[PDB]
Amino acid sequence: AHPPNERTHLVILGAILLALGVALTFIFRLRKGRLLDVKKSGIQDTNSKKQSDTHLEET
Repeated sequence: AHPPNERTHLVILGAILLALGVALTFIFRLRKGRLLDVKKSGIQDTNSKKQSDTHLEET
């Protein structure tokens, strides 16, 4: 039976509590960058203009 066994509960809960933190921290660190500026693209993000920049005389 061994009545005095409350110290094992503290050591087992302690490691289990910290271990959870490592899993959350591990994903939290990698999580950064995935959303931090995904890539930012805008090929069709400019004004349209299918005309010559300048003309020689008229055209």
